[PDB]
Amino acid sequence: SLTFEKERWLNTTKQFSKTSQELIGNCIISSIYETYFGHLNERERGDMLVILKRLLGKFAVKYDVNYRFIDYLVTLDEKMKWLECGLDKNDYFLENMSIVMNSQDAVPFLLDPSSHMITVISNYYGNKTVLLSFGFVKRLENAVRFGSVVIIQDGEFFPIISRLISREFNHAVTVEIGDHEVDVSGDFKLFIHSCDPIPIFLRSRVRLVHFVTNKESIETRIFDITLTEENAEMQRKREDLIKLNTEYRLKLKNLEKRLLEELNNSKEAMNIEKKLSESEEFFPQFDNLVEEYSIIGKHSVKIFSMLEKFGQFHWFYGISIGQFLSCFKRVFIKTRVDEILWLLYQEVYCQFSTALDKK
Repeated sequence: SLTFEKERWLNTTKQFSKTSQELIGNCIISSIYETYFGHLNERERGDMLVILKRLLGKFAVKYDVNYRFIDYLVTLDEKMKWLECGLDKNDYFLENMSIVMNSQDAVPFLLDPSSHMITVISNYYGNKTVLLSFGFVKRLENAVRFGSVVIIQDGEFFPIISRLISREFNHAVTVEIGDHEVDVSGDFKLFIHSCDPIPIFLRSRVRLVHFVTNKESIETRIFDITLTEENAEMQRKREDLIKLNTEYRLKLKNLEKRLLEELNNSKEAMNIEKKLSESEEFFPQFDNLVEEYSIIGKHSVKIFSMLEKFGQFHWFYGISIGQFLSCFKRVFIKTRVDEILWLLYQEVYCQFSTALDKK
C-alpha cells in the first residue's frame, strides 16, 4: 500500500530539480516581460522573444518551452472575477492586467483614451475609488488622511506628489505633502489613468501599459476566431486541455489537503500526468493550422488597412473593427482555405460596398 506513496515521493523528489530550474528561468522571462514587453504589439514582441530565447540558448539556461505566466500568477477565480468587471477574455488584456497588479514597486500606469481601465478598476475597488483630475492639494491630503484609493486624471499637467509617489515616508509612518505633516491610514493606493499619449520623470515612476489595438490585434483576433469556430476538433481539444488543466490543479490542491490531513493525523497523479501529456500532443497540429491559415490573416490586415485608407480620401468613409469582426463571423456562421477566402472576399465586398459612392 505504501509502494504508491513511495513512488509518488520519489517522482516529486526527481522533478523538484527540474521545477526549480524552470522556476528560475520563468522568473527571468516573467520579469523581463513586465519590463520590456508592455508597449509593443504582437509581431515585434514575437521577434524580440525569438531574439531573447536565442540569447538564452547561447547562455544555455534551463527554462520552460510552454511558459505561461497567466497560470503562474492568476488563478481561475481571480481571472473570472476580473473578466466580469469589464475586461474581455483576450490574452493581451489578461497580461496587461497582470502587469498592473504586479506593479507594486512602481505605480501601474493606465494609458487608456477609451477610459476603460479606470472603469474596471473602479468596479473592482468599489467604494474606495476616489477620482481627481489635475483645492486639489487639500483634496489629496484629505484622501490621504482618510485612506481611500485615489485615481488622478490629467497626467500631462504634473510636481507635488513626488514624495508620496516615491514613498518618502517618515517614521517615528508619516507622509510629507505640501507644507504640513500628514498621516497614512495604510489602505492608501495611488493610481494614475490618463488619455493623452508624457514627462520623463513621470515615465520613470510608472510602468507603461498599452491598450491600443493594431494590425497585430487583427491577426490575433482572426487566428483566435479561426481556432475557436473553424475547426470543431480544435474546439474539443482546447476544451479538453482546459478541463485537464483545471482537473490537474484541483488534484494538486486535493493532494496538498490530503498531505496536510495525513500530517495532522499522524495512481491518480500518474493518470493525470498521462492525460495531460496525451492532450498536449496537439500543439504541432495548432502550429500547422496557424501556418496554413496565415495568408488569410495577412490578407485580412491588408483589407482592413485599405479600408482605413479609404477613410483618408474622404471623412465620411469610416471603417469599424467591430463590423469587420462581425462580417468575419457572418461569412462562416451560415480546397477549404481557398473557398473560405473567396467567400470572405465576396462577403466583405458585398457588405462594405453599400456605404461608398459609385467611384
